[PDB]
Formats: sequence, structure tokens, C-alpha cells
Amino acid sequence: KLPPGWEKAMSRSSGRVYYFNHITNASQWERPSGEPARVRCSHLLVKHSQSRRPSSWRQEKITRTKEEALELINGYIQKIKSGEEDFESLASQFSDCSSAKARGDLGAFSRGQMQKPFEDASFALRTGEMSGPVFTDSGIHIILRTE
Repeated sequence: KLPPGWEKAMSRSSGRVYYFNHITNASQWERPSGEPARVRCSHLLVKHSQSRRPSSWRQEKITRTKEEALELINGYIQKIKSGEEDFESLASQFSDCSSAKARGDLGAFSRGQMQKPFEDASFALRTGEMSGPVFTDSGIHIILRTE
């Protein structure tokens, strides 16, 4: 069974089986379940000192390490998954991209247009699904596929 990228693994914490996707870095307890020319996604970006351009609208010189960036990402994913905050609200407020202004929505794109890790993750996530941490030269993303 299992769609592209989805595999089974063992939880070291709990000793129950979970499901992870090596392409999108999603993980969940529940069993998940062609490829369209285009998809639509929003995304929240946390840059770090090793980013391509270590600057954003929020912060002219970004100094946080890639480890700190990753902790921030993990926190946001925790808050989104718990329902304490929704995706759009955190992108608007905290994304290190100007796409923040549009609730992190980047519009529709096909393969061949975006940074490959971002693309691969976007095309593996079904409408409504959200990635784990996704690493590009811009920094670390959370991705939501909206169409």
C-alpha cells in the first residue's frame, strides 16, 4: 500500500507504529491512504545565518543558527497541529519571506519552477496536507498544499 514517499516506522517514544514521508517530512499516527501538472501551496519560511540572503522584512540581519531556525519551525508545526494557531496566521506574522503578506500563499506552479526540495515536497503532499520541515537554500519551510 502507501502513496509516494510514505513508509512505516516504529515510535521510540511510545512503541506504536507511525507513518512518515521521506519526501515531505510529514509524520502521523494514522495510515495516509497520478500527478497533476500544477499545484498550489502556501509556506512559512524561517531563515538562518546560512541562508542564501540572510535578511527579511522582519529582520535586516538574521543571525540565528540553522539549529535555532529548526526549533522555531518545530514550534510552529506544534502550534498548527494542536490548533492553537492556524497556518495562515503564523505565516502572516513570522515568515521570513514577503509571501507572508499573502498568508504565505505562493500561487499555482508546475515542476521546473521552484527549488527542487520545495517542489518535490509540494507535489507529494495531497490537497489539504501539510509538510514537516523542508530545507532549501532560502532556509526552512513549512508547506501547505491548498489545491
